[PDB]
Amino acid sequence: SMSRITIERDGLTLVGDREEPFGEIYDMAIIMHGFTANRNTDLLRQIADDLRDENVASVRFDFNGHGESDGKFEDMTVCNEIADGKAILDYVHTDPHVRDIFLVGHSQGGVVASMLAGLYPDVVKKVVLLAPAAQLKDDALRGNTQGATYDPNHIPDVVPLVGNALGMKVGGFYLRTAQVLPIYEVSQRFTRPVSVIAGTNDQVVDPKYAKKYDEVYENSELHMIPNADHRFSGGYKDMAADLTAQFLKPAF
Amino acid sequence: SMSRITIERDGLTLVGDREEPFGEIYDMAIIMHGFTANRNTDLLRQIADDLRDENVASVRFDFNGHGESDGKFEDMTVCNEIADGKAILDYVHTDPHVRDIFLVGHSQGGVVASMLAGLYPDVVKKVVLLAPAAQLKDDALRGNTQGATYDPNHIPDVVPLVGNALGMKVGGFYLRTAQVLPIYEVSQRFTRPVSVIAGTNDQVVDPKYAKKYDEVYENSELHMIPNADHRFSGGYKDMAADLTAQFLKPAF
Repeated sequence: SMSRITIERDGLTLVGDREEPFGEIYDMAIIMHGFTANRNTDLLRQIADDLRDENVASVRFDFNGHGESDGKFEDMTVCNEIADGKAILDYVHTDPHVRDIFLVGHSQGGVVASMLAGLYPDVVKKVVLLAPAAQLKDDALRGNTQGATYDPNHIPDVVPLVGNALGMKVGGFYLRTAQVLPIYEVSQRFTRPVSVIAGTNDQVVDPKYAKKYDEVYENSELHMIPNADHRFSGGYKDMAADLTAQFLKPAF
Repeated sequence: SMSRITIERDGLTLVGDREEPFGEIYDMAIIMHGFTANRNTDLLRQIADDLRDENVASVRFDFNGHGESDGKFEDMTVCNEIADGKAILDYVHTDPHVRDIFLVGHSQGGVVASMLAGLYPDVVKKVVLLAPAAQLKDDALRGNTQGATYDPNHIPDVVPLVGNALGMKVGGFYLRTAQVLPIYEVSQRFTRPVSVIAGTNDQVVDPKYAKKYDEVYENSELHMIPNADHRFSGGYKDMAADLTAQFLKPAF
């Protein structure tokens, strides 16, 4: 809670945590979580700790409709998470302590990070995508979003989620905008270094989406972690976080 | 002020006016204004009055960052005006007085209306676009937005506007998202009737953009008003409003 910070976007308060190394000037990563997740998952905290140990600061915010941030979950879209992203980027870019700016996204947060970097290719220095969930578009086009089914041509107002997200309702506007989201076209505009990290045992997002990111990016590396799952659980967390810190290390 | 209504979108209050014919059930048009304009221009009020006289209700809201609505102008994007649009559409679609739903947009409001209808092609019944400002994308790609110039590959935080909008600052995120906005691709998804209205003497938006809307739409009509300007000023206001009311008339 010592690390707690907040910013505003359109009248919504976004709640985050700021982690800094010793010393008053540093590079800064913006770390983005996924669909129904929050800013304090094990993986995101591990990334932040590994970055700090590397003299790289970080902020991680709950997207609107998630965690401690304002907004109903059903009012969240990928587009207004990109807007949340833009507000965080403004906060970081105008911060007097910062040198370079990195984007790190897991799952749907990797889509937000990749599109945001495509819109700010002259400002963001590097990107790390961890199992970025570009499948969310094909999922919405098919009428199946993480097990919840619906007619993709008569999308209801809200769609009840199933499984772990039982009780939660995704907005129809989330699904309608997902169907037409130009994920790779916008993301492609980022020509600076990208590292794409994905588990060979990812059952939630087909690793072909991570492969396609690596194909369209001019300057990228692909890291397939054998046997890792979508969440990078257990021992895989350390592997994914290590690769993330590797890519963003200051090179002293 | 008797007609005054408000709704919320993401913590922002949007202020509008609701105009109803006699009788408790009616079709309902959502009327959208343009860049730096507001909900009460002569043309938009004329459209609303002509619709009312036709037994068609209407709402017209100030977009975020405009008129009496919340938000700084520099925080406005076309994407969060589409989100404003979605919130208005929810308010109309759940209103117990409403039969069918129409979208009417002038200038940038025609872009918001066309993209919103492309995202709700099963809900919106008809669309009227008045000089829709699809040029805003090419303008941002060229680095010239209504006379204000900037490097389109190093877009600053905000760009001061010139001329009538002197004192106002458009956000860099407005310009960055404008550059990649899939205007015609999303709008094309609407296969229901569209009427595209444009003045042959339009100096702000090249009428080739209105022609392209008519080409890509499956079910459209194009009305070129000889000598009319972009605002549909003076005697042209009545002509544009008449054509709008024509297209949306109930056919009794």
